[PDB]
Amino acid sequence: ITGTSTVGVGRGVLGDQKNINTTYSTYYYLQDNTRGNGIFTYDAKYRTTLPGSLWADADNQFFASYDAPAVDAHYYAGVTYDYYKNVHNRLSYDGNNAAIRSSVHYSQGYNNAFWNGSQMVYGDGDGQTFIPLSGGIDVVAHELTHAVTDYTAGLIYQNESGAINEAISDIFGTLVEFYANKNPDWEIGEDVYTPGISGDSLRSMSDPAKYGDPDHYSKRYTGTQDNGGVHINSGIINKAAYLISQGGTHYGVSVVGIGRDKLGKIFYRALTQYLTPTSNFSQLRAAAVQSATDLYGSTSQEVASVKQAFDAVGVK
Ligand SMILES: CC(C)C[C@H](NC(=O)CNP(=O)(O)CNC(=O)OCc1ccccc1)C(=O)O
Ligand SMILES: [Ca+2]
Ligand SMILES: [Ca+2]
Ligand SMILES: [Ca+2]
Ligand SMILES: [Ca+2]
Ligand SMILES: [Xe]
Ligand SMILES: [Xe]
Ligand SMILES: [Zn+2]
Repeated sequence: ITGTSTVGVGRGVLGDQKNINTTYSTYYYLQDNTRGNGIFTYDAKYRTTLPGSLWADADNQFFASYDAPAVDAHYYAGVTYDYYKNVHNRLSYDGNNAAIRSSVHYSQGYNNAFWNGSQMVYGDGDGQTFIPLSGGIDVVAHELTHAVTDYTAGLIYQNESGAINEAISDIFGTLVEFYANKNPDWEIGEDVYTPGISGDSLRSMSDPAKYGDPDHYSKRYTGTQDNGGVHINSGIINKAAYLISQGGTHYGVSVVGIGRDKLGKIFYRALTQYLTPTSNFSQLRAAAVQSATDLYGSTSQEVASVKQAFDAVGVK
């Protein structure tokens, strides 16, 4: 909408207060004009018609329970935009400052979030498996990273290319969580998953097997559920990424860690310069090796560590 840029205040899903960029024109809208061509947050009103209505508020104060998922979707989209701009010199998901749109309160009791090809969509959860999913910065960044992938490598959402697609979203969701530096970890979704159970998460990158996902290519899922295991076999790549960053010895193979920032550089370059819609895990290894070679040199520790990490998870 046309209006003037303002700054509202509210509380997110976890009860934390934060400032949000809004736009005033009769109402205060969840429209942040400070980033690219805008970040826009919509109310789906418990329905499944998208996007719903641009979120309007009479007073620029967002402290109602119903407001909390919108506050967090809007704020964490901003943090994710900032990560990609400041760390990778990428302007929004298309590289040309495309407007970022999100809808919250999608459906009833909806235990998921997704990128629908055009926008982010967040359920509120059923209150037992999940609380509103925009409360997780890693979840928001995971979703927005799907848009980045779709505009770049284009990894088809099935089988190995789809597991790479998933792992890229988990990797960058985690890197955004570290960038914001509030309770960061290598787990996925811990802030919104299972409010009655402490210490769990949807997936673990450091130990995928903790939540039943493979940590070695010999344990890959080969069936048809979950689009050929895209959220299952992602564990193999998530583990490789974790090892590249943090190091470790896994199935007897030792990996010298190089840190999160270099992990992010290598995988961002692989995603945007080398991967294609049909890339498989072996091709991802090659893309990551080449990316590290471009950035750090063929004799570098960084290249050696990428090779060790893929060796450790059985990907040649
Ligand atoms: C219990 C769940 C939260 C676990 C998992 N989801 C995630 O980890 C995050 N959402 P996501 O990975 O973005 C879904 N996304 C998904 O399933 O893609 C299908 C699609 C294709 C094209 C258009 C619209 C939707 C799942 O779906 O099994
Ligand atoms: Ca209000
Ligand atoms: Ca965390
Ligand atoms: Ca996390
Ligand atoms: Ca939990
Ligand atoms: Xe982005
Ligand atoms: Xe997620
Ligand atoms: Zn995903």
